[PDB]
Order: sequence, then C-alpha cells, then structure tokens
Amino acid sequence: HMKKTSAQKYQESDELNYPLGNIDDYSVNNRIGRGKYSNVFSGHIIDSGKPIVVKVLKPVRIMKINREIAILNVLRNGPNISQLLDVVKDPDSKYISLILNYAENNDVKTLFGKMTTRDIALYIYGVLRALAFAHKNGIMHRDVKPGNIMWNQTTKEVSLIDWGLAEFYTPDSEYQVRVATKYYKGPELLLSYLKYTPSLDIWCLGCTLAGLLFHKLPFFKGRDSNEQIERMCVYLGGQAMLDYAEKYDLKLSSSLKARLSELKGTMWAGLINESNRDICTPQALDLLTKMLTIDHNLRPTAEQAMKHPFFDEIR
Repeated sequence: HMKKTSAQKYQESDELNYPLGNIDDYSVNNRIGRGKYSNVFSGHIIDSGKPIVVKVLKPVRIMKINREIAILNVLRNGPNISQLLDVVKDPDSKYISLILNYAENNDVKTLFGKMTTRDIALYIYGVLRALAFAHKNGIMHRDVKPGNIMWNQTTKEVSLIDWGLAEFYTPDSEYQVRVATKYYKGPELLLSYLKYTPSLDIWCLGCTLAGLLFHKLPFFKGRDSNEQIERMCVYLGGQAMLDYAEKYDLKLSSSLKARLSELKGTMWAGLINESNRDICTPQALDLLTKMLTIDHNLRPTAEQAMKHPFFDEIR
C-alpha cells in the first residue's frame, strides 16, 4: 500500500512472540540513547518504583524484533545479561517498547588509571561469564564493546546489553559481516569470511581489554578496512594475517599482501608507561595475546578464557 504515509502504516496492524503487557505499568523519564530504529529511555516500574530501561522501537522489522525477544528469553536465566522484563505496544502510535532491567554505567573511558587489575579482571570475567552462557545456548552477541557493557565501579556489577545484533549460531552457516562496530571488527569480518563463529565475541572483548590496559578506547584505528587490517598487523604481524587469509581462502589485494609482509609485529612494545604499568601484568598481556589471535578457530573459548591464570584471584 504505497499511497500511505509511514505513520498511517503504523496505525494499521505483525505479531510479536510475547504476551504484551500494559504500557501504563511503566513511566519514562530521560532519553539516554538514540539508535537506528530505537530510542532508549530511563524509567521506572510504577507500582514498585524499580528502575528500568525502556527501548522504544518503530514497528518495523518485526522479524528482527522477534529474534531479539527470542534471544533475550533464552538468556533470561543467564548471568550478567540484560533481563527482558516486559514488552508493550503503544495503543495509539503502535510503537513497541522493550522493558529491560537497569544496570548503572560508569563510562570506562573516564576511569583510566582509576580501574585496578582487580577491576579489569572483574569487568572482563563478568562479560566472559555472559558470553559463555550465551555461547553454550547457541547465541553470539556480535557487538561486544564498551558501549554495550554496563560497569558499576563502586559495586563491580557488570552487564552485557544491546542484543539487537545477536544471532543464533549454527556451524557452517553463512552470516552477514556488517556486524560489530568499527575498530571492534575481527579479521573474519574485515576479510569477509562468512562462516564466522561466536569466537568473534572473544576478539571484540579482547579489543576492549586492550583499550583498558593501554588507556586507549577504541584501541585499533584505521580509516578503511585495508588500513584497519594493516593497523592490526603493526602489532600482531603481517605473516599471521597472510597465513590466515591463505588458510581460509580469503582475498587480499595484491597491494595489501605486499604491505603486510613488511610488518613483523611489535606486540605491546611502546604501549606501557608509568600510568598503565601497574595494570599491564604478564598474565593480563598473556590473556590479551590469546584473545587477539587472528585465526578465529585458535582463540580461546569463553570458558577457556575464564580458566586463564589472570582470573585465579577473583575465582
């Protein structure tokens, strides 16, 4: 029906896979986020006073909304994962709201030098516990980054949120590579390997760990994808990337291959100074090197990473 305006199309109703609640049970206060198809607010449950987050969605892409509801319900009993408390539909505008638990966030960028080795281990371990539960349940998050990790510095509580890009994982299936966020994309995405796996979440978490250790968020740079690959290899070496592309039959431009053979790999040299030397422990750097392994199949699993000596104290 193409003569209709978009607003006339929302008034005239697809089905949501959820028993919809009452929009009057929830109040809305301050906008706290703006997204592609969503506006995010802080709010309260009226009767209990309990803080909530309200994610307000234009009623389009109903399939994808239903995917995210299904994922959030599969994950409802998981640790350190945002909890879907209700889904409601505005009777007038027909917009859909997801009611999520509230998790306080102190932006880690502004805590450089204030977060200790223990803070960083709690933060990372907390996200790994979420990823291990999601991965064991066949779900990959696909957008792990500081902006999707709620951290409470006083209480050390941590939450992995924003499951709108999450997907159910089936081995040997092709997935779209326009996922994750710039500078968090793994080599599998920059080289368009379609059959990637939940190990992508480990790379993205590794990029997060590198920013916290070295006081630089985002850690990796690069204007385009060939330069992003190149900037990765300044640290990790050209040869690992060349070997990776060969092994999985990924294409690199002839100009990029020659560039990569010039890069032996600095690893973390030059990045430790007096301000971050106290958190860049050998075990933290060893964990980092494992998580930022180029070959997605040789990265630790979430459970393997949780077994790392870097977490021996807080276990």
